[PDB]
Amino acid sequence: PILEFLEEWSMENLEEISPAAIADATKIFVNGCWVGIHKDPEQLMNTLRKLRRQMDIIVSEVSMIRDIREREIRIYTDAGRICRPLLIVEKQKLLLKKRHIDQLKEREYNNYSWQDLVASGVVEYIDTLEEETVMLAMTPDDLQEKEVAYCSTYTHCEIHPSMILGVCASIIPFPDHNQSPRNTYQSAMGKQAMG
Amino acid sequence: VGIRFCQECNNMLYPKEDKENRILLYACRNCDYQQEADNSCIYVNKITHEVDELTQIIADVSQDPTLPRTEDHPCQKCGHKEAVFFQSHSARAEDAMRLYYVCTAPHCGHRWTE
Amino acid sequence: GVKLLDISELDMVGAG
Amino acid sequence: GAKKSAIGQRIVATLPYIKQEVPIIIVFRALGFVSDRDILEHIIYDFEDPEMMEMVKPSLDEAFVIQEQNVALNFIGSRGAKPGVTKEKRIKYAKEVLQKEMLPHVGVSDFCETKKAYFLGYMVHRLLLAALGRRELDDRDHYGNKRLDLAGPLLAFLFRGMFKNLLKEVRIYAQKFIDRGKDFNLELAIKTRIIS
Amino acid sequence: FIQMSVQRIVEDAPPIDLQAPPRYLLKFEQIYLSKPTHWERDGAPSPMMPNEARLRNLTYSAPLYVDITKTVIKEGEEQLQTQHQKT
Amino acid sequence: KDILCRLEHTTLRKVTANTAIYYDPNPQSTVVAEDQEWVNVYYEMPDFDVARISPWLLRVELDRKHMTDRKLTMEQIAEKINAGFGDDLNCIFNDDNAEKLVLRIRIMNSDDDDVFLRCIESNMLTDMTL
Amino acid sequence: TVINNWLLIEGHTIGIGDSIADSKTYQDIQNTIKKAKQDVIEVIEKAHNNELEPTPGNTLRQTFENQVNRILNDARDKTGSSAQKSLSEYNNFKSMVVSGAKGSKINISQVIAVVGQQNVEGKRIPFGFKHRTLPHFIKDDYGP
Ligand SMILES: [Zn+2]
Ligand SMILES: [Zn+2]
Repeated sequence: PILEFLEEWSMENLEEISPAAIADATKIFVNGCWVGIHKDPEQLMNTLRKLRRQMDIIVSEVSMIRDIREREIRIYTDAGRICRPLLIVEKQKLLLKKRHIDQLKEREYNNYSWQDLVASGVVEYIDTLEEETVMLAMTPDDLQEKEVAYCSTYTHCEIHPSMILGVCASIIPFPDHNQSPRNTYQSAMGKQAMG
Repeated sequence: VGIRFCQECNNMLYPKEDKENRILLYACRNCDYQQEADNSCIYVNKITHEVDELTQIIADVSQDPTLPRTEDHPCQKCGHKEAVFFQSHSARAEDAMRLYYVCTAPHCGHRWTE
Repeated sequence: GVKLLDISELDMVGAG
Repeated sequence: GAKKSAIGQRIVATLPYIKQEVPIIIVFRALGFVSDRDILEHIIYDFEDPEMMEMVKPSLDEAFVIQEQNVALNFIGSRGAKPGVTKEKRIKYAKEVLQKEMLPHVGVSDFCETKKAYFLGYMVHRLLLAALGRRELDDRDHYGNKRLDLAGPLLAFLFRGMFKNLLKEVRIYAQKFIDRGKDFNLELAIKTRIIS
Repeated sequence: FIQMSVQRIVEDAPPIDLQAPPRYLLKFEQIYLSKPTHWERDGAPSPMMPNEARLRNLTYSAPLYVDITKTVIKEGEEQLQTQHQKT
Repeated sequence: KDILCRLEHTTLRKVTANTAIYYDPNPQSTVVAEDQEWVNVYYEMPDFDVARISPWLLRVELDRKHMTDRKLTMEQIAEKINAGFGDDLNCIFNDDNAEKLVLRIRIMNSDDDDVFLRCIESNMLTDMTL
Repeated sequence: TVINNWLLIEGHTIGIGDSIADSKTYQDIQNTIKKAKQDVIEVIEKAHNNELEPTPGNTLRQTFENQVNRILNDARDKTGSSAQKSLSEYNNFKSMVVSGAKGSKINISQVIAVVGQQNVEGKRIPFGFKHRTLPHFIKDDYGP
């Protein structure tokens, strides 16, 4: 479906171009296979992110990475890629609003769940490759509030930093006050604990 | 510096000397095709390589959100205050923390260094 | 896609 | 020595099922691009950049003796894991290897050769950008370059081999009965255990 | 893996064709999975619950079936095509 | 620092900015206008050019910075080259008056003709020691 | 035997109060950290304007790294010294350190004042991402 959509758009297939046009255009890869080229990469990436965030032809786990410096758009769809959900940020504002929180408070007897959050285009799955092209806010409460500017262009925001931890390291109370080798030692001993 | 190709097989023209006239000719091998070589320079290599990065910088990096933006330096082609600044971060752009600057204004991909 | 079969459509050929 | 670097450092390519690295331009001519301009058009996209040209000069010079697709195919076939005793077998084997083993994700049909050529050009182009220091060397442990085979892909990996074994087994059974001139029952042909 | 990859692995496998004489062809088309089932000493299917598998040292597995189309050509410009369902 | 420079290995490539193989068939003339001046300063007296010098030219630029840092001067590099290659290479050098430290090299007038100079360049840049 | 039995009368512990410094000490540590960050920004600005000159024997990256590394090291040890001066005589960390029974002065400084620079293979944290240590920073950021 990705190839069909790009063919529907102005992506020029490699078979139908002279090599003279490759220098000033952006190469398009799909699962590492160079499909074709495209001459306006920015609006293309905007369209692809729009389709993914709406759960259109592009599914959520598909990852689009734009290397601007090298003029490449690599789209990945295969399995084995790791990703995680990040809240989408637009004009230094979360797309998450109080209405979504109210709907999630009545998660029961409303049939509003995480999948509707993804479908609403508020949270999206970002993989470690696409993280290189992401400017991420640690917490919305301060990192994107107006002040002496550090970065005024945030693309995503973490849900909670504590989710970087695994399973056995997340039962540590106050792990950020410990020496890290002892966090590791507890991550083993919790596996070894009786219960 | 110049690279030239044949007109019948489009293979690489190798420089050659006609000593009968003491003239340089960019001749095609395996095609007996010859041209008047007028570049008069057959090899060069910039071992110093102070090559410009503003040539290598692509203006589309103005669209990058992860890059730093500043108002300290307005553009010199449109006067736009905002500009994106970064380093070469490349070999033969040898070790130097200097900043190259790109005008953030669309349709003005002006590059400079301070 | 792979079809599912119910246990009543499994003939007793595995015993024969 | 004295003349090895006089031409300069060049680009070689090692392919699957070949016991010897082959020059890259030989591979391009084997794909069916004999004109140097046609090859460099797939390799270098900005012809106004002399540095890339000077990078690719000695690679062209090494492969200059070969100037035809059939000659390059014979060159590749002579260096194969099981070289053809005759030129026809060498060219056929090299053609099969380039058809099926060299960059199969690009394609396996012959008409994808152009795509393969472009991809191979891109590969060497990336190498040049590493040699000229215009792009950073990719980091092996950068986790974005990793994939995790879970129960799904792993069980698929096993099931492919086991299904191959099952089909080979039923082939042997059916051919046992066919060479004997009689018909075979399909149920007895299947050794279930080969999967189970 | 179950829903998609098994079907694709069987389908993209090469068709078998053999000769000594009559030509034979075989083709796998469609795949079926029952639920995890246990066959007793008499051979009676019953739904195997996983706890029984834990206790009795069984394997919590489900049987796999495939429709096999055999097309035999007896070098007379005829093709007899018989389809064994749920093999 | 003088002794440090005396023992630390310096090769030709360390002090060179760039090179270029020109053709320049008439050695009285130069393809580079700035070259012609001091080339004429070395060509009022014939120096192994009465017979036909090889009609190739290998022109190298030496970094003023590294030349001053290593306490190197124009003449002793030419002495080292002539020692390494005898009179097989006729070597001329610009007078030390500007940062453009130019050294011209040609094959002897008793003399591949062209890529042999490329071999000589690839040799001298790395293995030759100043 | 004798000292272990006298310790039942004396007794020895370690608690949160032994890791707490007065408000003045925290203000001093924060002022030291602010000064260190400000002069690191000064060094970065000198480097960006090509005003920083390389030392003999080191490239410009090495010169910059040496400058910022010594800056953060002196900041860390100054903060640790100030925290050590804030220790009371009843402070159990100091009791266990001066006796040599366990720990070191660096441990007290890390617990009280500043954990300090984190190093990988003897260098600051490298750019794993594209010119970044994490996605939460901007590219080409050499701050502490
Ligand atoms: Zn020709
Ligand atoms: Zn501008």
